[PDB]
Amino acid sequence: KLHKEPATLIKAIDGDTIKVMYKGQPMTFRLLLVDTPETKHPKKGVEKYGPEASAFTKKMVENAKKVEVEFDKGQRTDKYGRGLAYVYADGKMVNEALVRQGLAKVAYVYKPNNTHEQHLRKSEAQAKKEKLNIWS
Repeated sequence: KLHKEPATLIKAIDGDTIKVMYKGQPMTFRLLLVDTPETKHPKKGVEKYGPEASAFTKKMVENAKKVEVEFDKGQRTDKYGRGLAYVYADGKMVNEALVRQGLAKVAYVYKPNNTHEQHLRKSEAQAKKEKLNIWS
């Protein structure tokens, strides 16, 4: 069973990446299962809806009373030292909010870090149907 652990927001970095204090140490977290358009894309730089996805993640985490992180069943860090987690702001999953708003696509998925995959897929299908943002 996954469980939520508290974290304290330091800085929102991009639509898909936030820096937090976790267990008394600053740590970067990459949001599991979502791909946002980036403003800090390695080759490309600033993509369309990049600034909007970024502002959405920022406002959601900055205005929250409680930020929590939830690790999945598999690897907890990627090759860059980033935590891989579902992030919650006052009980609402940020990863899902992004997908629901048409500001992220569901990523290519890596077993066993796929626990909320079907939940996210359902939100993406609704955003497609409503033709939001990325899907407009």
